[PDB]
Amino acid sequence: QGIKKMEGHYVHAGNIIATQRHFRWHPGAHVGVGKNKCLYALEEGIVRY
Amino acid sequence: VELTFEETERRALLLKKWSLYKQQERKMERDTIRAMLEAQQEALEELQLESPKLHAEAIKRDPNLFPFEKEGPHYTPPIPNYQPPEGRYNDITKVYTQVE
Amino acid sequence: VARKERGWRTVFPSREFWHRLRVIRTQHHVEALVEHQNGKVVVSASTREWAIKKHLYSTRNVVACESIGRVLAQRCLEAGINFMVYQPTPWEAASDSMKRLQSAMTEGGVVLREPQRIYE
Amino acid sequence: RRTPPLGPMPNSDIDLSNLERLEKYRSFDRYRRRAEQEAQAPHWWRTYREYFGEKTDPKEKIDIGLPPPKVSRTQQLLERKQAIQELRANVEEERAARLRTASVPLDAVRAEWERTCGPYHKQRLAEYYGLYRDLFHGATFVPRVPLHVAYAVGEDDLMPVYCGNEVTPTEAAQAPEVTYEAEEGSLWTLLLTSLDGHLLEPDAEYLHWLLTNIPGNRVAEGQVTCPYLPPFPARGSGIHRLAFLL
Amino acid sequence: GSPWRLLGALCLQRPPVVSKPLTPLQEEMASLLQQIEIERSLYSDHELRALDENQRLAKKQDILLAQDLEDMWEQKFLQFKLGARITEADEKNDRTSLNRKLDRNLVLLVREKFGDQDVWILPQAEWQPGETLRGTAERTLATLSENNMEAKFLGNAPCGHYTFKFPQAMRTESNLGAKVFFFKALLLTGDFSQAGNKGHHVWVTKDELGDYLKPKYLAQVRRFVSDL
Amino acid sequence: DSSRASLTRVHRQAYARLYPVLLVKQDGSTI
Amino acid sequence: YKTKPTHGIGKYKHLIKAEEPVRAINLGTDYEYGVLNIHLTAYDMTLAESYAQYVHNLCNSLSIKVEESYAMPTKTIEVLQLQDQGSKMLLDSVLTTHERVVQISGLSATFAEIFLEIIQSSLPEGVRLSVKEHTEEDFKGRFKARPELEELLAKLK
RNA sequence: CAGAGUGUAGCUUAACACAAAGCACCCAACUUACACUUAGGAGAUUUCAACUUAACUUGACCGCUCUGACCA
Ligand SMILES: [K+]
Repeated sequence: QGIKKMEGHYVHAGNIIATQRHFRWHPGAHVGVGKNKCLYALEEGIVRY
Repeated sequence: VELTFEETERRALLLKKWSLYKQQERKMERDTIRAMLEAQQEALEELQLESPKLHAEAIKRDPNLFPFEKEGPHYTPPIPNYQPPEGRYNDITKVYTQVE
Repeated sequence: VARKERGWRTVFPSREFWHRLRVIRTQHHVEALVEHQNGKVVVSASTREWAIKKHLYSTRNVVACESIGRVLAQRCLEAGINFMVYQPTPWEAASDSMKRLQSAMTEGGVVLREPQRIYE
Repeated sequence: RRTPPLGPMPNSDIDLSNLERLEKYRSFDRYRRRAEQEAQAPHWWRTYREYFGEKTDPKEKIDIGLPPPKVSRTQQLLERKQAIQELRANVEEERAARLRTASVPLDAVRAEWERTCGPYHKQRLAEYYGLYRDLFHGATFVPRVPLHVAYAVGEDDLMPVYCGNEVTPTEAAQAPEVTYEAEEGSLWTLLLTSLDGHLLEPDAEYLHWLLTNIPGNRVAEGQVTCPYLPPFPARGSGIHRLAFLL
Repeated sequence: GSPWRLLGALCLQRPPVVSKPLTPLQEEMASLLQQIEIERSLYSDHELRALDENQRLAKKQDILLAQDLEDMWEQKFLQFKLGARITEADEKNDRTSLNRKLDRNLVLLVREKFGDQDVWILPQAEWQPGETLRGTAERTLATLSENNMEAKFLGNAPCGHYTFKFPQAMRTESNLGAKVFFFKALLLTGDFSQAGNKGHHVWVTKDELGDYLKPKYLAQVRRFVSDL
Repeated sequence: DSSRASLTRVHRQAYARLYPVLLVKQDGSTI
Repeated sequence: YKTKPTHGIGKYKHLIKAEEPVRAINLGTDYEYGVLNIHLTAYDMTLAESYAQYVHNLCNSLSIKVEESYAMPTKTIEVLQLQDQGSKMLLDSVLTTHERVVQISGLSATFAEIFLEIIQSSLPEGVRLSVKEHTEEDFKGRFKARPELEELLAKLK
């Protein structure tokens, strides 16, 4: 588990940004969250923290 | 019984004058406390300048103070020569006891 | 077809909207705002302005809230705003002052839900 | 390895010693109100406003409009307080406001609104629609003079043009009726432009109407520099915005 | 030593004996609360007893009725005469007696003679080494003439201070003036004897407290003397 | 003032009506 | 991130009281009384509940910690009167004594002189005030009497 | 008594004007009570002038505060 896409990386819609067992990172703009607190990209673009 | 329009009108208008009357009771009580506290703190300062030995005794607590008992006023004062009837006081307070 | 700012599922309020109705009621006044997701304010209606204050007995009562919706709905139609979301709290939504502000906005022609975005 | 903060941290002011003698929030709306204040403040760390916020220039946008009116605040405030006392003295307004049956006249609210704070609202609205950015390259102005435009549809109806309301090209096939308060001896100039209608150049605009050297309020007497041409938004091109400038 | 004399003053109070009268607004509200308390209450055993009898009497073994029993109670009440909230000292206006003005709080005032001049002040005693400032106030009661009163002192800190200067006659580098510190107390029980009453002392409400005291001495006493 | 917190009503949903009376004490006083 | 300057920006548990699972009684310093019990006993149940509610709100306005506000068991008292020209005591009335308590901690020595004079002034008619220091005896007076433990204790003796 | 200082309802470095704001506060209902919430309530620029905008600047007029005079 952990970050799959770091700051500045380009992602496509659906790409998983981070996996976690507890909420270490929270979903912001155009970032979804699944059952298991998995953060995924809702749009194509650049990742920012 | 249903309440007449004039009745509710009077009650509602009475609770609007009662919210402002209690606002002045609290204002006087708030100011009175301030006066008391401002006079006490200012007297202690003048006492420190005169003799810091007495100021160290005044700021100390008074163990004789508590327990502090006080009964509330009456509606009519005691009569000088009044003899009550004869009787007896019997407690019937249910005693509760814990088993198990 | 414009994308909404989806996300923010672990916080409050949401951002998945184009326009938002935000109600601010203080100890003395009541204010309703229509603002865009970017923060800009489009139209507003407050009891601080003489126009509305000269006709109200109390600026902080239910009537004031009901009258702020009748004035805001009329201003949202002129601006072109016909849909917007409202994000209240459980105690705000159950209040009789917010129930009358919504009814006043709908009777004015404003819909308190935005249409779904078209992706395809 | 540790790096020292570049500035004051969020909750440093708080005193942890007397943590049991500090006023708490006790409510979710009181924390939320403080959380919105600190969210709209500048910070040295990365923020959502940095990456998504609409970038602006530090050079304050210049004002090219008319000067404001001069009003006596003291004489204004005195008259307003007196009117509220009369309105509040009447027991029929108190009873209606307590029974929740009172209502304000929407027609009088809008006439006084147009006089006091309507210009500033219309300005805020034009900035949202992007008119100052496109027309004047960022320069702003307050519309002190209410401009009342209305299209004649039929023989009894009217379609008022406000600030962003939808109007069809069928209703706007003939020139509208334009009225505005002006003194005698003054000269004006009206104008209608399509900001988004252009088919070839993005930045450019189409001129739909230009009336010059208008005496007072009489629009017909003004010279017709460019005849009226109805809007012609292409199909599948979206929604356009036409502006009347006075 | 210092050029300021230390004096331990005392502010003895007789708290209310009776409840204060209700104001016109409190009356309108108290009648409503008892009216609201009835409209939202269940029938009492005395109301169900009367209703049942009304039906049984209407149809046709209870010897005593409800309305009949109420009359007995009222008779005994009209026979009992209550104590007077307004005493003879309120009509005679004897400001030396505790019994007067039962509803309001009273403050003690004793007249002392300084420089061949009579002045009203609060009981006070000069401080002595080997004694707390409050201990000086506890002593004042003992110095009072033919007094049998038990006072309850509230804390050790003073509730007020007054400073004055000798009017350039007794002024000296050794003695410039005085500094009195007041301590509040409550009069649990007791009163003076009947030997000397009038010229000695009076018990005065805070409103009528100015007549006796001086302007400057009054302003400092009206700060810790409440009239709640 | 004694009237600060004296004006009240029974704050119960269900309760039997209560009547006001004078409780004469062993010294003549009343409440 | 630990190496970054914005490390620790999410720390929140140093702002919260340590709540990590009866009560040890606080004993006052020379300058401040530790704990106090304000007892409000009255024959009327509305006057005790209202004066207690006044003291609780007054203490808050004055920034005084109210540890606990509770009630004590009611005491019912049958009042018998000597029958007219006789010797048998006949039931006259039934009086109930109602008591309310307001537990406060953190009262300064100097300020108690003031706080006490305020409450005793606003004391209603028929209501009695008693301010005592808290003791385990009081806390054990609110619990039911265990008689099984008293028989077993006697056997040990 | 003069001497200086001081000036929005309780606080505020709220007040560009579009406007006297925000919080604190009071009653009732919910709550053992408190708190939360809902529904209601009361409110201020010391007063006059100054070419006007003047709560803001300049003057006094007003009260407050402080240091002595005064003082038992
Ligand atoms: K175009």
